Amino acid sequence: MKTLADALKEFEVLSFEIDEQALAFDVDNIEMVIEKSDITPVPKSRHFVEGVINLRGRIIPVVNLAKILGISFDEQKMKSIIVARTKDVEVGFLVDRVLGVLRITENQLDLTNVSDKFGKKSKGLVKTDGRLIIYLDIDKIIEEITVKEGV
Repeated sequence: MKTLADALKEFEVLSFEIDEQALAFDVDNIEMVIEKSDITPVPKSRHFVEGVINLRGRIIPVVNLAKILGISFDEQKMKSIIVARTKDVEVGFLVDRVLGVLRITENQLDLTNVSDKFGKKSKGLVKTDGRLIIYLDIDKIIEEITVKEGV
């Protein structure tokens, strides 16, 4: 651990492909990517949560942030799944092909995180090396995961 902390130009993150455009989640919260499909089909009940799974005496809910957010995504090339711990919530997001480690630059954060690049349902839009990508620290997306109920 650096501890001293300094500079905030580049940043490591979790990333996957999303209908031609790239997408990344603050690898800090993101635990690891898991390969699976058609999770918890009969136990349906809600709507957002596509599935769930029991493990280590704790069930985790898998949803599609790309759905909560929107993006080009539309369950077209979806295949891989992602896990993320959030305020005692082991959340999950299914994607197409997750590249994993990503060299995302984050000019957003500096004083205490601030950017409306795509703060419609997350932190915001990301861009690097003349390439388009979506980025989020699962903060607003998770917040909605819990308070989803409302209509």
